[PDB]
Amino acid sequence: PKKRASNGRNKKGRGHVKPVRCVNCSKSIPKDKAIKRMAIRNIVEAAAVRDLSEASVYPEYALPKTYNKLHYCVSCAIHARIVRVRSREDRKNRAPP
Amino acid sequence: VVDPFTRKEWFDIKAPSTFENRNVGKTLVNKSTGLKSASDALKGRVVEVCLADLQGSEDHSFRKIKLRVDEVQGKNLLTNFHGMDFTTDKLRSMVRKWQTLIEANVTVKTSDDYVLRIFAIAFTRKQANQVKRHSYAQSSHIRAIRKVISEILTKEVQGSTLAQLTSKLIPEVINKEIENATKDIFPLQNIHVRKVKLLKQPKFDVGALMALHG
Amino acid sequence: SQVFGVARIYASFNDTFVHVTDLSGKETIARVTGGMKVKADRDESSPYAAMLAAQDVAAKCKEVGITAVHVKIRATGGTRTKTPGPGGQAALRALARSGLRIGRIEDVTPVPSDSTRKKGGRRGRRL
Amino acid sequence: MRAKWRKKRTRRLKRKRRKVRARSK
Amino acid sequence: TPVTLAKVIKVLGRTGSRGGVTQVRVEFLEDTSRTIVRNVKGPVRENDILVLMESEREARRLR
RNA sequence: AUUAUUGCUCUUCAACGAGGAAUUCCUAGUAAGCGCAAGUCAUCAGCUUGCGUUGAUUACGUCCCUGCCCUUUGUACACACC
RNA sequence: GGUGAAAUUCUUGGAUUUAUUGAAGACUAACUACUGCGAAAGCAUUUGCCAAGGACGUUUUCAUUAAUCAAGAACGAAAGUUAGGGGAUCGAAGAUGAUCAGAUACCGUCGUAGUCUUAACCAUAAACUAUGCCGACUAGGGAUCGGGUGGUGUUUUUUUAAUGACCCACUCGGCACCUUACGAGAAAUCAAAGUCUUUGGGUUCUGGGGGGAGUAUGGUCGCAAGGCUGAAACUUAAAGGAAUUG
Ligand SMILES: [Mg+2]
Ligand SMILES: [Mg+2]
Ligand SMILES: [Mg+2]
Ligand SMILES: [Mg+2]
Ligand SMILES: [Mg+2]
Ligand SMILES: [Mg+2]
Ligand SMILES: [Mg+2]
Ligand SMILES: [Mg+2]
Ligand SMILES: [Mg+2]
Ligand SMILES: [Mg+2]
Ligand SMILES: [Mg+2]
Ligand SMILES: [Mg+2]
Ligand SMILES: [Mg+2]
Ligand SMILES: [Mg+2]
Ligand SMILES: [Mg+2]
Ligand SMILES: [Mg+2]
Ligand SMILES: [Mg+2]
Ligand SMILES: [Mg+2]
Ligand SMILES: [Zn+2]
Repeated sequence: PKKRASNGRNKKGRGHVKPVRCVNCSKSIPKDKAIKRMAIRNIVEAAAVRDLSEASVYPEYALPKTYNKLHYCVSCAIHARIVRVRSREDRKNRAPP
Repeated sequence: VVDPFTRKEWFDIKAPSTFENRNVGKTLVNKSTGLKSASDALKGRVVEVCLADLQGSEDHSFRKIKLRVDEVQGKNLLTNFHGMDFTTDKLRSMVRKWQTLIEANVTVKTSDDYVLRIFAIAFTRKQANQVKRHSYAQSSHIRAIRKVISEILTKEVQGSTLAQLTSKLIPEVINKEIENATKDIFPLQNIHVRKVKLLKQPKFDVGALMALHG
Repeated sequence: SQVFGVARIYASFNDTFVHVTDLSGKETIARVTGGMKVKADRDESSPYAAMLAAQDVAAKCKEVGITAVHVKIRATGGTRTKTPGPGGQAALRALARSGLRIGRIEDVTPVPSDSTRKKGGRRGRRL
Repeated sequence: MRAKWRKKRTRRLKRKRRKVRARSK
Repeated sequence: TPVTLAKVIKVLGRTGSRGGVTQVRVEFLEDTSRTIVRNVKGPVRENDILVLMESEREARRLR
């Protein structure tokens, strides 16, 4: 029986929202019910902090990172990314990190 | 068997007047033969780069601009305006959750009869001391703000062609008179003209085209 | 200080391109994609496929004209994956390391006022 | 069998008897 | 052939799938006052002097 | 005692030049080299069970493989995934 | 290119990649959220026009005009049907390349219908909150959305103010999260699933073991595919729910 009272995800009063298409497995899932991260990530990377501003003009430069929002599909979300699978109490903690 | 580099006519680019440096980058034609000549075959091409790459200071880290090349005068070729962009890493920086967003737009003309399309953007600034984590907009506050944005955006152009609008936003005088009337409705942060694009140009007119040269 | 071009890297999955052209785009300068400097289909995109790319052009970049150049990195983007094909990183670091002069680059790949529904369909591509 | 196909089974069936009864009208 | 001596400042961890690489901070006697972290292939205790065969570099985790 | 129980002597004088894909055993008087006693035994140890002799290089780690645990989870199995 | 690895497949026709502009149809990213609205299905670019509406404000007006509803009626996602208009995109059939012992599939490819839109249909969804509607009462907490009250409150100057957003007390009406358990219950949980053997505010509807079966039949609807209504014979000891330990 009900093993969730926010149901699938977050949908009380609206009654219909639109499919966001999971980026890895290409499913359709209700925008709300998505599960979403933000891809804040410095365009260059780890080892490259040196090799950059060194063989580069300007002073230090500034460094201009890139953002993309990733919508996952459960079926996807489970597999790789943020999901784990929780016990019957921690399935409560909506809290982030 | 060819390797065209033992054949390619070679140029540098020249910018115009309402900025900083005029001399630019480098390029590749082909020998100015009879039939398939290096003059009227190309040149017209366009080139983009951020404007701190021609305003020198990094109090201008984004704002890209396409320059249309127009004229030629012996292995040199000038350019004139063809639209301004921005940068993702700032757009995306500035397009941030827990807040509203506004953008309006206008089509219009100028003294020299280029018609173009300009845009804008600004964001609900969380005003210092606001307990509430969202600083929200009231629609009726957005539409009137679109209106005002529209009030200003169509009295700023038709002022002496591109050149005068050009030099009307390089220091973003607009960005504040926007923010001027704006303080009377709500907060707001960022407040930038984002993009702008040309599409219906008049004739070459090669006498008032050469204005920004020397 | 130096003479410019446009570096522009289009790193995708199961290949990585690298090619510079003229700042007005319209005129190239040397390409070499990953899929060449290695042969094994799947192997078409790995780290080194990139450092092996920017070796047979950054040279020729430093051999026809360009001594410097700004990059415009790109993902397959679109209605597709829109997230950085690994072999662009290992290409840039391999033209920052080419001695080649770097400066001022942004994200150019396509991101749209979403539409034209993705392939594979509503149940998704499932395995 | 799956509710949907078992429903569908009994609807294809349903349609054949129409057919076999038409023959008689 | 410019070498580099390194004074194990302390024992950190064991990195790398296997688990024989040993994480460690090494100071340099030939002008101290600065720290450098490196990995190793042997069993290591505090005050093992080490041979950095390049002056400027320091890795992180091993895979 | 032939199909040759074992043993001794002379003659005969193979393959095998350190072994591919692979897989075992093990951290100190241990590894591995070495033989002896004991079992079986009329006769027959290339076997095994214990014995001592000589006596090392390498770890004193981790989870990558591998096996197995333990916690969460799902379950429509409880003769319990044969 | 594509994939876990592949292949079918494009490439003297420079494929893939780059640059300038052009066209078509769909769609509305980011801001987009335990937030808004509509009786629901449902609804996110701009401004215009059209009429619509909740809450509030209200010493304004009528005065029982009301609550719930057999029949009947308006609406109704997706698909599906008729006639055009369209037709990018994705893509039921169909064909294919791999896969397998088989593999009509899963993956890849090609692509008809379809997808949009006008006129007409159709009346189904786990159309979900699997929870009827009006009414009263029963318990704490900080949020938040619209309305309103209040201030020798803060932030904006110019000349205080007047605006505007803020801050807070309190207040109606919204979507909700929480803590509890007076109380409920088979339990999972529920502030309504509460005030129920200490059994009655009003009202509509549905169910009376599991099959047989939503079958047959009759009436009806719709072009149709189907909808509404809707049995019985025979059979049969479980089928079923929540939760406990394996
Ligand atoms: Mg369940
Ligand atoms: Mg799977
Ligand atoms: Mg007949
Ligand atoms: Mg013996
Ligand atoms: Mg034996
Ligand atoms: Mg938008
Ligand atoms: Mg009747
Ligand atoms: Mg079509
Ligand atoms: Mg088929
Ligand atoms: Mg086949
Ligand atoms: Mg088939
Ligand atoms: Mg629904
Ligand atoms: Mg539901
Ligand atoms: Mg309360
Ligand atoms: Mg209790
Ligand atoms: Mg029957
Ligand atoms: Mg259960
Ligand atoms: Mg259990
Ligand atoms: Zn998915």
